[PDB]
Amino acid sequence: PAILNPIARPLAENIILTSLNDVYDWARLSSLWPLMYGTACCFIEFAAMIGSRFDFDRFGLVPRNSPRQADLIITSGTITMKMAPALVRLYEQMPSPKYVIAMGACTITGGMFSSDSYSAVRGVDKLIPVDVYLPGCPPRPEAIMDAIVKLRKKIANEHINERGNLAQTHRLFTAKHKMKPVPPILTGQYLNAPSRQAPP
Amino acid sequence: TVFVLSGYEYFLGFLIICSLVPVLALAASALLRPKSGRMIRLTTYESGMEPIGGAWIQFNVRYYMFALVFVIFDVETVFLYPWAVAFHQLGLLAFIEALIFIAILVVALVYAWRKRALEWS
Amino acid sequence: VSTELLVLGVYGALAGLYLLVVPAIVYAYLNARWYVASSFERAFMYFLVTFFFPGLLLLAPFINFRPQPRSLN
Amino acid sequence: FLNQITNYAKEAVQSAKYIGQGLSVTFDHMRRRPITVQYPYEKLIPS
Amino acid sequence: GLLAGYQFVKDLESAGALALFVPPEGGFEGRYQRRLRSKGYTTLPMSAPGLGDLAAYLTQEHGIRPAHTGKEDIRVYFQPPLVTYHLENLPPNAKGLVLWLIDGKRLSKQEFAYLAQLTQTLPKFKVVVEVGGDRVVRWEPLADWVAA
Amino acid sequence: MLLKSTTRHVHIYAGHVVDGEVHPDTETLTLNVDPDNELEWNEAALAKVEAKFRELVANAAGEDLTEYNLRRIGSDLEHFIRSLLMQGEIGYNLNSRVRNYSLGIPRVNH
Amino acid sequence: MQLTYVLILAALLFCIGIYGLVTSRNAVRVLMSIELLLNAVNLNLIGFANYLDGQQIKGQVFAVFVITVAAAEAAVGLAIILAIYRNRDTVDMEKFNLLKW
Amino acid sequence: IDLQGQFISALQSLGLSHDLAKLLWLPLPMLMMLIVATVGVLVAVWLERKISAAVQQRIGPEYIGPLGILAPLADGLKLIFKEDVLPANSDRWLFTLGPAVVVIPVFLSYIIVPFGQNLLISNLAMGVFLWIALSSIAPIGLLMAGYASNNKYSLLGGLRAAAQSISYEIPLALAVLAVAMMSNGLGTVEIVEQQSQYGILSWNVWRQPIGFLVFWIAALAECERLPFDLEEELVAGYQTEYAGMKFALFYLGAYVNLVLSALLVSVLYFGGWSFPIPLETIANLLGVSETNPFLQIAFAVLGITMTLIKAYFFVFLAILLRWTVPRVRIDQLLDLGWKFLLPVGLVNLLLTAGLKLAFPVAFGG
Ligand SMILES: CCCCCCCCCCCCCCCCCC(=O)OC[C@H](CO[C@@H]1O[C@H](CO[C@H]2O[C@H](CO)[C@H](O)[C@H](O)[C@H]2O)[C@H](O)[C@H](O)[C@H]1O)OC(=O)CCCCCCCCCCCCCCCCC
Ligand SMILES: CCCCCCCCCCCCCCCCCC(=O)OC[C@H](CO[C@@H]1O[C@H](CO[C@H]2O[C@H](CO)[C@H](O)[C@H](O)[C@H]2O)[C@H](O)[C@H](O)[C@H]1O)OC(=O)CCCCCCCCCCCCCCCCC
Ligand SMILES: CCCCCCCCCCCCCCCC(=O)OC[C@H](CO[C@@H]1O[C@H](CS(=O)(=O)O)[C@@H](O)[C@H](O)[C@H]1O)OC(=O)CCCCCCCCCCCCCCC
Ligand SMILES: CCCCCCCCCCCCCCCC(=O)OC[C@H](COP(=O)(O)OC[C@@H](O)CO)OC(=O)CCCCCCCCCCCCCCC
Ligand SMILES: CCCCCCCCCCCCCCCC(=O)OC[C@H](COP(=O)(O)OC[C@@H](O)CO)OC(=O)CCCCCCCCCCCCCCC
Ligand SMILES: CC1=C(/C=C/C(C)=C/C=C/C(C)=C/C=C/C=C(C)/C=C/C=C(C)/C=C/C2=C(C)CCCC2(C)C)C(C)(C)CCC1
Ligand code: SF4
Repeated sequence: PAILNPIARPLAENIILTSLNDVYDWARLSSLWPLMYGTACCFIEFAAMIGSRFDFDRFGLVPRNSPRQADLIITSGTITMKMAPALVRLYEQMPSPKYVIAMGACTITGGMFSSDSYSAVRGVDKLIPVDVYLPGCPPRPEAIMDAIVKLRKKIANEHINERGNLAQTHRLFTAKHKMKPVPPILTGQYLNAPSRQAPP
Repeated sequence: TVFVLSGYEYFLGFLIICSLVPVLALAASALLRPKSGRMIRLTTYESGMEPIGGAWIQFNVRYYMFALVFVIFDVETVFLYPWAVAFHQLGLLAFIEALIFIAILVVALVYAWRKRALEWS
Repeated sequence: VSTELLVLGVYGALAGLYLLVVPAIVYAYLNARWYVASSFERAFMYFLVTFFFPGLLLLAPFINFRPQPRSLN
Repeated sequence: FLNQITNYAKEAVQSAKYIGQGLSVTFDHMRRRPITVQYPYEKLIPS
Repeated sequence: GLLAGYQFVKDLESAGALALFVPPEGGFEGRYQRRLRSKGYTTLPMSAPGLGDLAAYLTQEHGIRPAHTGKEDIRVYFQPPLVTYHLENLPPNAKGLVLWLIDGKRLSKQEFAYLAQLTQTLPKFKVVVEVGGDRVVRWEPLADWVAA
Repeated sequence: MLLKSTTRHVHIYAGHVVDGEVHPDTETLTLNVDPDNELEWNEAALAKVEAKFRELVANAAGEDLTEYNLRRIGSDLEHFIRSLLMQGEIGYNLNSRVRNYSLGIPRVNH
Repeated sequence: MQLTYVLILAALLFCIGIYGLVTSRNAVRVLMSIELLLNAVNLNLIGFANYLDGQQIKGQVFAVFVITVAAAEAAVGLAIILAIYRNRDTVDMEKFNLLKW
Repeated sequence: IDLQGQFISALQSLGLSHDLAKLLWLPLPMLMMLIVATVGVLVAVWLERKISAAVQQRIGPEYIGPLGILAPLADGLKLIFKEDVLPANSDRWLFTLGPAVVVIPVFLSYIIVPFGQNLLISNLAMGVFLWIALSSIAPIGLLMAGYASNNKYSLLGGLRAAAQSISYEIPLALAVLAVAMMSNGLGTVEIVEQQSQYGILSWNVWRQPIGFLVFWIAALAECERLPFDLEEELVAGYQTEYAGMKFALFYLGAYVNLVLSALLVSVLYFGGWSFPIPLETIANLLGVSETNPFLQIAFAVLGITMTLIKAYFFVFLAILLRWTVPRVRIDQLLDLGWKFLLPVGLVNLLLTAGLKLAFPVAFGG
C-alpha cells in the first residue's frame, strides 16, 4: 500500500442565521464555565490564578465544584491508572458541549514518569479528547491564559448546521464469558474489627 | 349574590402570564437543543467511584419535630392575625385574653424548649 | 399648540435624556476616574450604572473600550 | 443564674463589636486600588 | 454589534495571501474562518512557531526523530508534505483550501516571500497569517507587508 | 460493584443494557467499539474485531472476575485495533470537532 | 354560579373521602381522605356563609376553627402513625390482626 | 393625569363595547413589570459580581462588553442553550416541574410591592398574606426535586434546606404582625401612607427597632445569604443533579427572592416613595399643585428614585454582609433563630400593644 495509517476522504447561507450563529458562539465565548480538577501542584498553580494577582475571573470563568454545570474541564497533575476511570466518569457526566484543556507535562504526555514507571498514565489524550494542549512543568499562568485564548479562538470555529457531531453511536455487542465469582472488597470495617481489639 | 370586592382580575392574569412562561422557556430549550435527549449511558452522580455503600437513610425524628412545632405555631399565628387587625377600637379585655393566649403558648414553647423536642446534635 | 403636545414633548425629552445623553457621560466619567474615587464615590458610580441600565443595554455593543497603542523610538 | 445571662450578653455585645469591626475593615478594603494585571495588555517582565 | 458581510472571501480570492489584525484578548477570526467553511473552503489549523523549514515540510518529505529514552534505538519517521496530502483526498466540491497560522509573531520575513510565491505557484491553497493586531480588525496584503 | 475499564475506544461493561442503563450482573460482558467520532468503521473490520474479542474472552477461562484481567483484555483489544490500523485498513476521519492522532501519524513505507 | 352546584361538589368530595377512608391501600391516604372529608364541610360552610348569611358572618369563623382542628388532628394522627414504623416492621393496615375476640 | 382613563376614552371614541377594550389593557403593565424585574435581576447579578470583586481587591467580569454588563445576559442566554441531562430514575415530569413549583409563587408575588400611589398592581386588603403564604410554598418544590433527584446526599441536603427554610416563617410573620398592629391594616398603601404623612419622624424604623433587625435576619436566613445550603454534607445541598436550564431557573429565582425581599424590607420599615421634607410645603412654596402635572411627573420620578436607591442600598448592604460575617453552621443558625427571634419578637409585640393601648396619639388611630 506504501502509505501507513491512511485518512479517508469526507452551499449558500443566510445573513440572519449567520448572525444567530454569531450570537450563539459569543454566548459560549462569554460564559465559559470551567471545572476545577487537580491532584498535584498544578491545582495550586490554577488556584494562584483565582487569587487577586492575575484575575482569572475577569474573562468570565467562575470556579464550580460541580461536574454538571461546566462546559470545560481542566485536567491537571500526575494521573494514576486507578484515577483514570474516575476521570472518564467525570468527563462523561458532563453535558455534551464540553471542552478539554490539559495543563502540565505529565498530563499531555508521560512527563518525567515516562522512563521508569508502571502506574502513571502516559498521556491524557488516551483517556479524553484534548482540544488545546499545554506543555510546561509547571507552566506559567500567563501560558494558561494563552491556552484559554487559543481555546476561545477554537470555540468560534463551530457551526450551527454542522452541529450533528456531539453524540455517540451504539455499536453494541453481546457475548458471554466463563469467569469465576470474586469475593467482595472491604467497605469500612477498620476500628471495630475482630482482629484489632483481640490479639491473635 | 353578587361578586363585588376590590379586584381579583390582576391576580388571575398575572398567574396565567407567570405560568405560561416557564413551560415556554422549557419548550425553547428543547427546541434549541444541540442534538437531542436520550443519553445512551444513564448514570447517577457519585463523586469519584461506583456506588459501593447503600441506598438507605438512617431513621431520624428531627425534621418531623421541627415541622410539628412549625404547624403548632403557625396555627397560633393564624389566630394571632385578626386580634392585631381588629385592635383599633376593641379595648383592653381582648388584650388581656390575648395576653393569656400568648402566655399559654409561651408555656408551650418553654415545654418544647426544656426537653428534647428539637435537638440537632 | 396645546398642553398635551407639551406633555408629549416633555415625555419625549425625558425618554431621550434617559436613553442617549446620560449613559454617554456615565461611560466617559466611569473609566475617566476609576481609581481616585473613594468608597462612597464608588457606590455612586455603581448606582449610576444601576439606574440607567436600559440605556446601557442599548449603548453596550456599540461603544468600544480598549487601550490605545504607544509610540517607540 | 444571672451571671450566665450577663456573660451571654457580654458575649453578644462582643460579637456585635466584632461584626462592626469586620464591617469597618471591609469598608477599609474598598479604598485601595486593585493590584492585578491585565493579559495580554500588561505582561510581566521576565527576569 | 457589527453585522459583517461577505468581504474577506473576495479579498482572499483576489489576492493569494492575506494578513488579518485580530485583538489578542479573545477570538474574532473564528467568524471569518466559519464564513470560509460556509462558502465552501476546508480549514486547516496549524501553528507557525513549530514548523521547521517551510520548503522541506510543505513541498518535500521530512524525517522526524522521536525522543527515545535509551530503551529503543534511533528511528526516523518519514513525514509527507502536509498541504499536499491534505490536497490529495480533499475535494467534495473542489472549490479551495486555506492554511491558517495562529501565532505568526515568532517568524522572520525571509520565508514570507517564499510562502507568498508558493501560494501563487499552485492555485489550490491559500495562506492566512495572523498578526497580534492593533485595536481593530483590518486586512492587509502579505506581499505589501513583505515589500514594506 | 460495576466492573469496567475504558480509555477511548473500547468499553467492556460487566452488565447488560436493557433500555439505557445497566444492572450489576456477572454473566454478560457488553462490548462497545469506538463511541466517539475518531475512526470511521465498516462491517468487515468490526466483525474481525468482534471475532478477536470472542477469541480473547474464550482464552480467559477459569479466572476470577477482577479489574486487572478485564483491563488486560481491553488492552489486547486496543492492541488488535492498533495492529489493524497499521495493517493497511481504515483510519481517521475528517469530520470530527477535534483531530488528535492518538494511535499514530501517517507515514511513508519507503 | 349557584349554591346547588357547590353543594353537589361538596357531596361528591365527601363520597370520595368516604371511599378513600374505606379502601385507601395504605394508612396515610386514610388521613389524606380525612382532610378531604373536612374540606367538603369547609366548602359547605363557606357556601352557606356566602349565600344564606348576610352581614354577621360566622361560617367563615367555623371554617377557620375546623381548619385549625384538622391541623391538630393531622399532627396527632401522624404522631400515632410514626410509632407504628418504630414498633412494627410493616405499614399495611391489614396486618394488624392481633387484637382478636 | 390618568393614562388608563385617557386610553379608555380613546377606545370609546374609536368605538368598542367597554369590556374587551378594558380586558386587554392589563397585560401590557403585567409584562412591563416582568421585563423590568428581569432587568433588575441582570442588574443585581453584575452588581453582586463586581462588588464581590471590589471587596477582595480585584476586577469583575470584563472583555465581554463595555465593562462586562452583558455577562449576566450572556449567562442567561447560554444556560438555556445547554443540553438538558437526566439521571437514571423515573418521574421525569416530576423532575421537570419541581423547579417549576419552586419558581411559580415567588414570581407570582409581584402584585404586592408598590412604587407610588398609582404605580402598583393590587392593594386589595392583605398583600402581606399574599407574600407570606405564597413564599411558604417553595419547600414543597424543594422536597419534590429532592425526591426526584434520586440521590442519598442531595435528598438529605434538600431535607436540611427545607427544615432551614420552614423555621424562619414564624418570626417573619411576627415582625409583619408587629407593624400591622400599629398600622391597623394589612395593605402596603396604608402602611406607606402612615409613614409618608410626616417625614423622618413617622418612620417605622425608629418606632420598632428590634422588629426591623428580626425581619432582616429572617430575610437573610430565608433568601439563603448567610446560610450556605447551595461542602453541604458531601458537596452541595440541592445541587449536582440538574442541567444548565434548571440551575439558571434556580439562580434567577434566588435573585428574584433577593430583590423582592430587599424591596419589601424597605417598604415595610423605611418606606419608598418618601422625602425628608414633606411634599405639601414644597407644593405650597412652588405654586398651585393640584392639576398641573409638570411637577407631579417629577415627584413620581423622585419617588421611584427614592425606592430604587433604598433597594440598591439594601442589596449592597446584604451582599456586603454576605462576605463580612463568617459562615455559621445550620444547627447554630436554627438555634439562634428559635432562641432569639421568637421570644424578643413576642415581647416586642407585647410592648407594641402596650404602647398602643397606653398613648394612642402618635400611633395609628
Ligand atoms: C437593584 C434593583 C433595580 C431594579 C431595576 C431598576 C431599573 C429598572 C427601573 C425601571 C422603573 C421600574 C418600573 C417602574 C415602577 C412600575 C410602574 C408600573 O408598572 O406602573 C404601572 C403603570 C400603570 O400605573 C398607573 O396606573 C394608573 C391606573 O391605575 C389603576 O390601576 C392600578 C392597577 O394597574 C391600581 O389599581 C390603581 O389604584 C388604579 O387607579 C394609570 O394608568 C396611571 O397613568 C399609571 O401611572 O403602567 C403603565 O405605565 C402603562 C403601561 C404602558 C401602557 C402604554 C400607555 C398606553 C398608551 C397611551 C397612549 C395614549 C395615546 C393617546 C394620547 C392622547 C392624544 C391626545
Ligand atoms: C429603542 C427602544 C426604544 C424603547 C421605546 C420606549 C419608550 C417609552 C418608554 C420610555 C420610558 C422612559 C421615559 C421616562 C418616562 C417617565 C414618565 C413618568 O414617570 O411619568 C410620570 C407619570 C405620573 O403618573 C401620574 O402621577 C400622578 C401624580 O402622582 C405623583 O405625585 C403624587 C404627589 O403627591 C404622589 O406622590 C403619587 O404617588 C405620584 O405618582 C398620579 O399618581 C396619577 O395616578 C399618575 O397617572 O407616571 C405615569 O403615568 C407612569 C409612567 C411609567 C414610567 C415608568 C418608567 C420609569 C421612569 C423612568 C425612570 C425615571 C428616569 C428619569 C430619568 C431622569 C434623570 C434626571
Ligand atoms: C444598522 C445597525 C443595526 C444595529 C443592530 C444592533 C444589533 C444588536 C445585537 C447584535 C447581534 C449580533 C451580535 C453578533 C455577535 C458577535 O459576533 O460579536 C459582536 C460583539 C463583539 O464585540 C464588539 O466587537 C466590536 C468589533 S470587534 O469584534 O471587537 O473587532 C467592537 O467594536 C466592540 O467594542 C465590541 O463590543 O459582541 C457583543 O458584545 C454584542 C452582544 C450582542 C448580543 C445581544 C444579545 C441578544 C439578546 C436577545 C436574544 C434573542 C434570542 C433569544 C433566544 C431564546
Ligand atoms: C402577553 C399576553 C399574555 C396573554 C394575556 C393574558 C390574558 C389573561 C387575562 C385576560 C384579560 C381579560 C380578562 C380580564 C378582565 C376581566 O374581565 O376581569 C374583570 C372581572 C370583574 O372585575 P370588576 O368586578 O372590577 O369589573 C366589573 C366592575 O367594573 C363593576 O362590577 O374580574 C374577575 O372576574 C376576577 C376574576 C378572578 C377570579 C378569581 C381568581 C381565580 C384564581 C384561581 C387560582 C387558581 C390556582 C390554581 C392552582 C392549580
Ligand atoms: C442603618 C441600619 C443598619 C442595620 C444593620 C443591621 C443588620 C445586621 C444583622 C446581622 C446579620 C448577621 C447575624 C449574624 C450574627 C452571628 O453570627 O453571631 C450571633 C452570635 C452567636 O453567638 P454564639 O454562637 O456564641 O451564641 C449561641 C451560643 O451562645 C450558644 O450558647 O451572638 C448572637 O446571638 C448575638 C447577635 C447580635 C447580632 C447583632 C447584629 C447587629 C450588629 C450591627 C448593629 C448595627 C447598629 C448600627 C447602628 C448604626
Ligand atoms: C435627584 C436625582 C438623581 C440623583 C441621585 C442621587 C443624588 C443619589 C445618590 C445617593 C447614593 C449615592 C446612595 C447610595 C448609598 C449606598 C451606600 C453607601 C451603602 C453602603 C453602606 C454600607 C452597607 C455600610 C455599612 C455600615 C454599617 C451599617 C455599620 C457601620 C459601618 C458601615 C458604614 C460600613 C438622579 C441623577 C439619579 C436622577 C433622578 C433624580
Ligand atoms: S507537570 Fe510538573 S508541576 Fe505539573 S503535576 Fe507534573 S511534576 Fe507537578
